[PDB]
Amino acid sequence: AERVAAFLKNVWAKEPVLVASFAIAGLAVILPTLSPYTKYSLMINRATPYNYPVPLRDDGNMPDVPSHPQDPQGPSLEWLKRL
Amino acid sequence: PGIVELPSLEDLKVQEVKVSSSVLKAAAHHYGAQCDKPNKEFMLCRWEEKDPRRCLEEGKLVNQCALEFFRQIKRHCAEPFTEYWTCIDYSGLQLFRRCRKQQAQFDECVLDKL
Amino acid sequence: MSMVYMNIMMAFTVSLVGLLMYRSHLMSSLLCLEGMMLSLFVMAALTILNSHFTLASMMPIILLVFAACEAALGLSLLVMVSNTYGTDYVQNLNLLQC
Amino acid sequence: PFFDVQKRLGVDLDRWMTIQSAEQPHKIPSRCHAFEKEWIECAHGIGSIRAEKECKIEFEDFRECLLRQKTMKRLHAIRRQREKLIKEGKYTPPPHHS
Amino acid sequence: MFMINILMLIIPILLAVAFLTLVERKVLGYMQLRKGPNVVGPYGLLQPIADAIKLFIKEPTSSASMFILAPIMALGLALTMWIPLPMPYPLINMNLGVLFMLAMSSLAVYSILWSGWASNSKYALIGALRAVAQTISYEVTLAIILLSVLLMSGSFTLSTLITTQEQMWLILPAWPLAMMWFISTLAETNRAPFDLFMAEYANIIMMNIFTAILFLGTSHNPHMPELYTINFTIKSLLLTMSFLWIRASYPRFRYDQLMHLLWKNFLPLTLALCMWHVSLPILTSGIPPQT
Amino acid sequence: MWFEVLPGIAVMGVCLFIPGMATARIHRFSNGGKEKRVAHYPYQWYLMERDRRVSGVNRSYVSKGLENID
Amino acid sequence: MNLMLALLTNFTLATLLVIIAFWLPQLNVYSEKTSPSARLPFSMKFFLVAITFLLFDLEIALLLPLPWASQTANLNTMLTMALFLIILLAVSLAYEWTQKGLEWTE
Amino acid sequence: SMMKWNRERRRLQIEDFEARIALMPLLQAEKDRRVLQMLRENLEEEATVMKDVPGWKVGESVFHTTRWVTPMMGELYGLRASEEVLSATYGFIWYT
Amino acid sequence: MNPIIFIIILLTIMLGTIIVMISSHWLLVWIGFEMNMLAIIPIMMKNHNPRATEASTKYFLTQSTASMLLMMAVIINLMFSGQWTVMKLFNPMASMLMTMALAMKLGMAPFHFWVPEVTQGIPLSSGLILLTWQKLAPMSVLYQIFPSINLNLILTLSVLSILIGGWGGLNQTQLRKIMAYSSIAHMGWMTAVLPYNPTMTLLNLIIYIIMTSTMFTMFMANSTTTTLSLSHTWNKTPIMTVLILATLLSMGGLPPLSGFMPKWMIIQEMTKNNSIILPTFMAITALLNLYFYMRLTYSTTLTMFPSTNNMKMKWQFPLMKKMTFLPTMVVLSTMMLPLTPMLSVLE
Amino acid sequence: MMLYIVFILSVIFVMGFVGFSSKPSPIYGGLGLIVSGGVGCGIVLNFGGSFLGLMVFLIYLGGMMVVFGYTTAMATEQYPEIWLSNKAVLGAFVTGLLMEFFMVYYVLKDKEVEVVFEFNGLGDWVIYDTGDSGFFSEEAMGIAALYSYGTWLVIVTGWSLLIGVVVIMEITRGN
Ligand SMILES: CCCCCCCCCCCCCCCCCC(=O)OC[C@H](COP(=O)(O)OCCN)OC(=O)CCCCCCCCCCCCCCCCC
Ligand SMILES: CCCCCCCCCCCCCCCCCC(=O)OC[C@H](COP(=O)(O)OCCN)OC(=O)CCCCCCCCCCCCCCCCC
Repeated sequence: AERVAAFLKNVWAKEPVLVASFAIAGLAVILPTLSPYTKYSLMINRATPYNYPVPLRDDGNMPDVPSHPQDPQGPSLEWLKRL
Repeated sequence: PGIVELPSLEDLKVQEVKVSSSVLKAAAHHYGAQCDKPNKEFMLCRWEEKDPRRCLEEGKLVNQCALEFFRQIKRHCAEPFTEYWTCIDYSGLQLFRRCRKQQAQFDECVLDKL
Repeated sequence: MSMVYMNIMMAFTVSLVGLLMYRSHLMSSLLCLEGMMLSLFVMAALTILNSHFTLASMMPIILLVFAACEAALGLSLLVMVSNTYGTDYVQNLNLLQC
Repeated sequence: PFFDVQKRLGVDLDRWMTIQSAEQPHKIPSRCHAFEKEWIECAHGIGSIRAEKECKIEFEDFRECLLRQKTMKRLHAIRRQREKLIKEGKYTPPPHHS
Repeated sequence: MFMINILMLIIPILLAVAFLTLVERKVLGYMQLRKGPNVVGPYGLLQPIADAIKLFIKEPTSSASMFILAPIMALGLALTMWIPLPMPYPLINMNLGVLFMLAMSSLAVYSILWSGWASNSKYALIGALRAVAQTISYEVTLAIILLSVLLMSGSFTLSTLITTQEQMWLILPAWPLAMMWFISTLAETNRAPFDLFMAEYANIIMMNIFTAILFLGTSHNPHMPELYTINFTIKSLLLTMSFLWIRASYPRFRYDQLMHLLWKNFLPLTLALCMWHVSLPILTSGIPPQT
Repeated sequence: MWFEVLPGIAVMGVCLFIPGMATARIHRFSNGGKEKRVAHYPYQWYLMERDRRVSGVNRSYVSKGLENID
Repeated sequence: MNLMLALLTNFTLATLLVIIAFWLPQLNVYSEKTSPSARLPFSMKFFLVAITFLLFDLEIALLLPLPWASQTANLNTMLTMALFLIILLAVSLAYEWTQKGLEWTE
Repeated sequence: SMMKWNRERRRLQIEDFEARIALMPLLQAEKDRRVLQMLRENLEEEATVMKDVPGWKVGESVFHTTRWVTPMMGELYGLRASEEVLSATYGFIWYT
Repeated sequence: MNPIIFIIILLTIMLGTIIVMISSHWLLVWIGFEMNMLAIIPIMMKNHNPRATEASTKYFLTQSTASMLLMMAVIINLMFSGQWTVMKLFNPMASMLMTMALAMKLGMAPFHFWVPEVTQGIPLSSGLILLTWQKLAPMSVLYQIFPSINLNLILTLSVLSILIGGWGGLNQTQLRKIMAYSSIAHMGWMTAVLPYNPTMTLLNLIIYIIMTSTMFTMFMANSTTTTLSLSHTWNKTPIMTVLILATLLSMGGLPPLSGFMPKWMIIQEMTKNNSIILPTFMAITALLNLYFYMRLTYSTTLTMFPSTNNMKMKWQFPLMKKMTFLPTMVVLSTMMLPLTPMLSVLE
Repeated sequence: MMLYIVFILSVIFVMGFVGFSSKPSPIYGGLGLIVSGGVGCGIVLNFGGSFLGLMVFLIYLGGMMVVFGYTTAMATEQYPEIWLSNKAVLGAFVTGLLMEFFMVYYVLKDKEVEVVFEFNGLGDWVIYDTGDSGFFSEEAMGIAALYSYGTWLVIVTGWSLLIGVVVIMEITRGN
């Protein structure tokens, strides 16, 4: 509208410090939801191994669990190197 | 209550891996790919059994695979490895990223001789 | 129990008696109320840290925030008492006897 | 709880921190995890009146891990006896232990 | 060997503070079109010695104890602030070095309270209470600003700020924070235009050393640690010189105005930028490592 | 002139330079000419405590390599 | 030990430099110099400023673990609770601001 | 720039953590042999010191369960030099 | 207060209590008490006078002492059980500390001295919250820890409270003093039956709140705070004197009024456990409460005290106070005895 | 002797408590609480609580006790009293130190004392843990869990602090 651009133009003239603060805080709240890279933050936190990776007893029907750390099976960090 | 069972000193003996922590750090990546099988059996034992006594044999094979690993290096790649872990040992944090050249020389050495 | 507990429990008791045995300054009693909190902070932190109860590690912090928030309220009352009488003496707060 | 809202709504407000055998950050265990795990599993569902007699053994073991009173008593006896023989020169610590 | 190290830290600090007084008087003089000390020793280099001797032989309270505690607390805590500083290696390597400095800096407000209390003058006391209110008010923005910076660093370790700025100074991503930090240090050290002696001037150097580390990180080469020290020293010296520069060029604030400068400008903006810097690493996928 | 202010700055610059220079040189003098080992976490302390035992002289900054293997 | 040694030196050196500074002057033996309720009064504004500092300082302690909190896999909850704490830190200030708690006119 | 550098630092930490994971089995095995050896050593001097005490059983547990319990610092270093106990107890906390 | 702020402060008083009632964690119980105390201090000061400040300070010191003992009992319990669940405590010293902390928070004798003074020092509306809503949170904790409470301690406190409350009220002419001592005496009944049947502790809590709210609501309608000012009521609102008589007779436990119901059910629960002496002593001692209630009815409803000339000017104006739920409250306070079996809804 | 640093630190903890509990002028009262607070942080540090110990300095000492001394200076006598110059203040100090010294004597001599609870005087180190080589601080991970696990704790703690501000402005307005 135009009743609002005159409001914003008034605070920008009388209280520039607060207009900046309310602009930065809105960006902080909003941008994380709209960013396509927020998913990589969860993955990178999930990819960091703090504990020992305890192996699974190989009963005989665990096809996708690798037998060796260098085997093709299991999750990979290929996206992390390119990212 | 019963008597806490303890294996005697004779059973606890084994040849140690008497190399410093920076030597282990420098070989750690190759070490984890060469000695994975005995290493993972020991750790499966420990988590399953929850008892250091019930996994004393498996822990001796960890040393045996580790000692053999360090002889493979001492027979073919001693100098590139000595030059590499001496760079790691200098840093207070033992950082990998400070010794990428010496790490490289060590990698072609093992990828050709082993 | 361990030996250090003897003194942390001794300190809570000391500040409890100090709290219940007033003198004149109302400020001197609020400090006894904060010595009690300090002892309970240390007692809790030793228990939680020694037992490795990880998620309880934040209990001492919460206990420290709320008790300080309480002390802020207590000091405010002391200041309002000081306004009415010019001193924080506890013997001036005896109107409600009748 | 007086009003068991959490179970009705299926929302966890504070149960995550009530015991130390629960899920911890980075799967960090507490020092008495196995002892508390047993006592809870022994005592579960039977009521506290029953659990005061049918889980007594587990609860003693958990209380021994928690405060380690009996372990310290056994250690003081050995320390007391050992130093006595050192006082009378009957015993000498080995190469190690010295 | 450690005792030498602690001595090799304290004594240079006292000498540096002694000759900071000289630099202050000459730098202010030349900005005022005069010279400053150039008679006591060549180029005035003996002026600090003359002042010191004269001060300690000059002829010299409500609470005798507090009149002794106040100088010790300020002097003891001013020196303690230097023990974790990576220059490039700290004297005491702490995992919570940043947190340690906020804690010790907070205790500095006690000497102000005790010295005012021990004076015995009602007038002296209220002057101390005004100084205590200024300090704690501006400790709020120091803590929040510092927290916003540490979200790009990843820990409380002071040597990790060296690694954080391996490619680029934090002043570029955080210049709005560096601005409010720099003013807050002046207010925290009660320097002009917020002035409404050994320990005082030791803090001034230490806060500017801490500023160089926080915002103007110097590259460290482990094989040549001395280069970091030289570059590090130059950055802190110029930051300290800018305190002198600022003092010469401005009038003083009123007391209510500097309270308003924080409670109504820095804090509202410092809060928003804290929100911004919590969100930014998450949305950009640039969260720093925890170790 | 302004450059007559430099000598005072030179004395400050040297003074603030010594603490860092002394610490770095003392650390290497006390650690066989290497950086002082940093142990912020138990894992680093554990490796530092193992280095002390392995060294054979009770000093964690003496390193042992393949010359101890056989 | 190192930290305790450093603190002991710092506060021992301060103590020495303080006592001798109290005693070196009496070397001169200067001539004797003949120089023969409970509220200041205090203003409620200088009390509120201290209390507002305390309450904001408490809410800062809640934020200090933020650098470590960003390392969790539950980042959506962490971010929501972090922005919640800072916003209520702003809400408190806005209440102070609009009720003249931040004034100095009497 | 901060984003690019911080990503690179996360990758280095993953490599740093992975070197530890490769070495944890070997350190875990030696830790087990040191704990049991220390416990076995303590049991011997317990037998000698407490031989003459009537009613004593050597190596008796204080627990009803026959499960393995991690010993506390008192059980391991309960008969050793104060220098070794001090380093094992407070060494990490007092370092730097 | 600004009305919006007043509402928020009241909802924080309620929020703190609810946090205690829904929490399964001891820290959240402590937090609820801390939050609750924080928000109630404002409404006690809201008229700003030396008496309101003295009441708020005496309240703050008493409640703060109780919370530190509660936290101390919570930490001792953690040391001996390694858990935080709100349930029976696992150490007798923890139980003594918690029981005394809750006794102090309730104002039970001998931790009673603050109740008459703090209540007299605040407004009637604030006093209503102090003597009614404030009992819920401590009571709901006693409800859950009772299997570990020391019987001699809980019964010792209860008997002391029934004596102190009964005797203290005999010497009072201030309505807020009378209500405070009535509150102390009634707390003694709720904790006497707690070791035997916690349900009858809730029954007596509910009915005591309903009758206490009715009294305060009726005192607030005419702004009467002394015995003699209440004795003018017959000459302004004659209806109010009848309701005051009925409620006071109900609080006395006289059949067939609702206040007889809790005392009836507690005597039944105590004799089932072969407690004959204690309920007999308790019931007789409660006659003290009936006496200084009966005194109030004499000067209010059963006689006509002298009036004043200026009372004629009041006849021309109507009551404008809200008197919320007063018609419902007075009918629950007097006519509920026939529905006594409905107490099972609290099981 | 350093092996009982935690016990020695806790003895000074109690002496500082006897300090302000005997209740001298509220200015030495605040000095004793500062010394105990600092000594109390030392105990927490030696148990692995680096962050908890530093939160004591930053918040308790540099926040709460600063406001105490500030408030004390604005409304309390202004003139202190020579510590122990008053009979009651001195009588309680000696009484406390006598019981503090008697507890210390019987626990160290007998390696055990019994007051309400049973206390064992073998040392504090004997209960320390003998197993950890994780590459993180457990304290920090526990505290950092507040934002993930403790959504409910943060909400109520945040509300109480906001309400504290609102409450404290009402209390002091005077109308
Ligand atoms: C917007 C999100 C999307 C972003 C995209 C970009 C768009 C930007 C648009 C932003 C528009 C915001 C407009 C807000 C203007 C501020 C309101 C105002 O006019 O306040 C004026 C008033 C002045 O006060 P004063 O100077 O003392 O009195 C007058 C003397 N002549 O002061 C007052 O009335 C008192 C108010 C004080 C409280 C304001 C500051 C909040 C507290 C600090 C936290 C700052 C961060 C914000 C937190 C909110 C949640 C995010
Ligand atoms: C339900 C099952 C259980 C059964 C138990 C019995 C329950 C009954 C009590 C429940 C509550 C109901 C209260 C009844 C109120 C009666 C009010 C009334 O009848 O009028 C009072 C009268 C009116 O006064 P006025 O304002 O002048 O109106 C005149 C009209 N133009 O005002 C006057 O004129 C002044 C009266 C003088 C004072 C007389 C005192 C005696 C009153 C006796 C009635 C109260 C008895 C309560 C005890 C129960 C009895 C068993």
